[PDB]
Amino acid sequence: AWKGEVLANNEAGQVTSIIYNPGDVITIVAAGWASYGPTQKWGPQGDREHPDQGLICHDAFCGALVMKIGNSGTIPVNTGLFRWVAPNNVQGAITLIYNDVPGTYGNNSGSFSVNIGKDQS
Amino acid sequence: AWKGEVLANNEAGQVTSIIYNPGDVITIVAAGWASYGPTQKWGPQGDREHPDQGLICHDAFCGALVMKIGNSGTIPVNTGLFRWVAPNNVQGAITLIYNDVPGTYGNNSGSFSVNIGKDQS
Amino acid sequence: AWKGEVLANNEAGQVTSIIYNPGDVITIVAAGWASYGPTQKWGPQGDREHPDQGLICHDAFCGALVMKIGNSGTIPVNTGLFRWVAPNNVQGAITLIYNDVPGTYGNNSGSFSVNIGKDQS
Amino acid sequence: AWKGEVLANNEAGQVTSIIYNPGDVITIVAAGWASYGPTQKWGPQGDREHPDQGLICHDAFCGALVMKIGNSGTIPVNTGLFRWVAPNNVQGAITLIYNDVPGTYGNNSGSFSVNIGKDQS
Ligand SMILES: [Ca+2]
Ligand SMILES: [Ca+2]
Ligand SMILES: [Ca+2]
Ligand SMILES: [Ca+2]
Repeated sequence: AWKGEVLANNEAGQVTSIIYNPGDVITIVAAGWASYGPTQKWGPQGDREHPDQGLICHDAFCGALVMKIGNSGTIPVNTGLFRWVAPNNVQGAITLIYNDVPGTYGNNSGSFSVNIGKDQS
Repeated sequence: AWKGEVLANNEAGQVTSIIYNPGDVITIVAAGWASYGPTQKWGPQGDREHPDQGLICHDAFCGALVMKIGNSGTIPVNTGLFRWVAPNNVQGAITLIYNDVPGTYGNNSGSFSVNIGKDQS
Repeated sequence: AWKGEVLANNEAGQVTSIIYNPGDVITIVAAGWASYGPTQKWGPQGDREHPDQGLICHDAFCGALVMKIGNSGTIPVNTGLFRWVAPNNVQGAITLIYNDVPGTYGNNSGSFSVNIGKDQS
Repeated sequence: AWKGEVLANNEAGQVTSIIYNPGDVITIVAAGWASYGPTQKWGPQGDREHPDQGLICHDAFCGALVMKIGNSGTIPVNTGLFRWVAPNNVQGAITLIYNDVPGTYGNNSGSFSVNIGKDQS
């Protein structure tokens, strides 16, 4: 299992120790408070009122937690995933990333604390 | 395992099928959007800017998800719990509840979708 | 989880730290060598050639590992149980017992090493 | 998870659907009766009285269940493995095999029924 922090201003994302392999079932729980610029902060589902202006993940709100598995496209994580299996052909290291517009991470603040484990399968 | 919705306006809380027994390890993931009255909605961590005016759980924000186990006091759940063990002497059915002030649930809206499972132990 | 030895000559059985609760899923693996009297020894499935002359469990061979859950009747364990759920209304402490005829345990020898854990549910 | 039979006369072994990956925790439970030639049958720990005359696994008795993971050497399974982690650098498909001397499998009989699952990690 892995536990760590994902900083909102880390555009490259936070690599974890988790390698997702075919057939794996995983659980993720994410908590905490972060911002994509404003003084306000949002949880790992992000800001439901803010328009998408070029987010790295168009399937989650700005300020949400997302991930990549190997070199997949971004996949929403939000508050977490319960006993989840990846789409076919998706495998490799899990990288966690705050959802913002590329080039605009410098004014971000806060972080999410995230646990990831593999479940029985 | 249990999956279901917890309505923000349900003051009695949502009983689940999960009975927490001594030694159990559990995982909860909660998602969604709810309000304790305002037109805005918040995720399962609630509204970090709103003062506590007599919440059923003083250890979580207004609008957060909390629980009771048997007839315990309220315990914060927020976005979820990862491979969690209860305090000594806490056991019984898990009831999930939206954190608001007693008597003020009528103007609440939305709900959280919640998964709960028992982990290996 | 519990790990321990079950002595072949222990007529009362070996109490474990595992309380089986409704809905629990458990796994048991048992290993080792024991005898109900002869110089030979047998593994946890017992002696497939020996007649049942009044065994505590008529659904397993003499010399097999069996169990009780609370005050249930005996249930075969043999080499183990994989992600197993008990019958309806069966619950309580797990006691492991070598299968022999009551009153005839004094000439028994050896033991089984046994792991028991609860699985995800 | 995988469930299947491992025939005692199958010299090449039984390939399973389980690919053991770095960091995986697995559980195996094996049951049943088989023989390496004699009319008698033994359980998955094999025959503790028979000399090793060139077995594929010198760390288990003749007639025991063993495995390979990818192209590893043989590893004893016996009655099973509880929440087990492989040695460093061992990975790949799990193949289950009856322990006998190469070239002598033709007079073998019976089989073991085996479950393998991945555990939480
Ligand atoms: Ca920004
Ligand atoms: Ca309200
Ligand atoms: Ca005896
Ligand atoms: Ca043979």
